[PDB]
Amino acid sequence: QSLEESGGRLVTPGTPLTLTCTASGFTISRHHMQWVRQAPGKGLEWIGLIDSSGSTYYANWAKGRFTISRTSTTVDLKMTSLTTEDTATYFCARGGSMDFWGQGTLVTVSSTQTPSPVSAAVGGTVTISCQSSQSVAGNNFLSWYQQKPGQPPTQLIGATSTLASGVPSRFKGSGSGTQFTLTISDLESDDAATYYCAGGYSGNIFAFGGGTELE
Amino acid sequence: DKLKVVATNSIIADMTKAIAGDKIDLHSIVPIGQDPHEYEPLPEDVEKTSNADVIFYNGINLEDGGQAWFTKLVKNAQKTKNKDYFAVSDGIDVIYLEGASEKGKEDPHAWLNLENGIIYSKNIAKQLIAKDPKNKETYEKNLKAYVAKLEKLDKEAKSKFDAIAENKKLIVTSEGCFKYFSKAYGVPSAYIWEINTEEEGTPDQISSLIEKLKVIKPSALFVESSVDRRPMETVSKDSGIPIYSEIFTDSIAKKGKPGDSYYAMMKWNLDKISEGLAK
Ligand SMILES: [Zn+2]
Repeated sequence: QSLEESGGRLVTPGTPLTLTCTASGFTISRHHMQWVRQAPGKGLEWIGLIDSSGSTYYANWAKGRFTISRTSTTVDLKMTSLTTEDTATYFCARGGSMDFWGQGTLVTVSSTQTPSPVSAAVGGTVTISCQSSQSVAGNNFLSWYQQKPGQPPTQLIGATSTLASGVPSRFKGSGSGTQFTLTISDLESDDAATYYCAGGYSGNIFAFGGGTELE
Repeated sequence: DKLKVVATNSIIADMTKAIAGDKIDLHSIVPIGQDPHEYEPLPEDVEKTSNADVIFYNGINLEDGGQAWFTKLVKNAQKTKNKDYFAVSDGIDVIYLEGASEKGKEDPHAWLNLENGIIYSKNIAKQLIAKDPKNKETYEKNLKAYVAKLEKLDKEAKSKFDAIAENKKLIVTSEGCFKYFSKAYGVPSAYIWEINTEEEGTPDQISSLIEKLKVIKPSALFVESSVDRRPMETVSKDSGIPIYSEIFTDSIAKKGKPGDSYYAMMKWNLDKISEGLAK
């Protein structure tokens, strides 16, 4: 029912740090858990996942500098050596589709999929957020997320066309293989958000596209 | 080119290994120890499913529900029933979930009756032979040996528990997964929750089983490899009946451990459950 990250703080380069995602209202032993970071202003970046059985997968840039472990109630992200480029907010997200996310913990360090557009805008009509992937995903492991500023991402569409609980059919997802499309009809004032996209690939690797802000 | 096979859980996958041997490319979706009712497939599982020449799933309300993972998998992968994916439970006398909560839904734990495991294996080899007729020779000789190995164990389970008094023949597990075992082997069973889809280990569920034990007190309780042991441990502490042994229901054991195959898990279950219910 709730995820809460902790452990983030401001550190010097080279400082190791461990983050903790604590579950409240359910157990973690039967859910996949992902760690996702988002630098200030920059977009969502996938780090890795711990599979419910215990297998670990990481992005190719991790270089073994980020390690994920799990217990019955917490998921750990052991960062061994932080750089200034690791300055970001660190989220945990549950499940293969990242259904629900924690509020995020802030880590400051101090002294692939491309969405064609960066922005789009209408008043009460229809906008299109499109997606091009370098390689095929499983042909259908694409998901769309809405992120209002200062808030965790909310998942809209998993499996490329399947709505999540409580998302209107107003949000329509289409596509297959490498090209996917999020179409938002009957635009509302609180549709203003940066819509991200997450694909899953062979080898259990996930990747977010850049942002697509909406007006 | 090797036949590409996808099984949904380690039980089905182990049954396929026993028949196909080294002649196939096998992928098991639900990993050892995880619950096969509510396991969420990973991208590698979606990928290997879409490229599968044959997929084997249990059916009968283990993973093939309306909003269940396998139905979403084969729908999103655009696979056709009885052409790409096959229910290995086809042909068994179904037992349904008694609980008024699970209205009308079927009980999936058919493999706990060894004769159904033979039906599972016959359905696996049937499709392996149809799609890879090159190795019909090896599939049939391995099936024939597997069926015989299971029949001997079945004849054993029919009289394994004859020495125990009827007032002590109660197999108590966390999940109500022993219905096909109870029907086949004449040993009633009790549970905390009926199926893993329900909430697992509520105070009412625990207290109901506590009262059930006062009437029929078995010498031993049991706990599954694929469930959190804390519910059954509360029942054990409160009732004073120790859990005699870990048992295997919805998953085999990890490679190397006792019961790391379907046959071994059944022999293990027969051995430990007969041992515990005695004293
Ligand atoms: Zn079960």
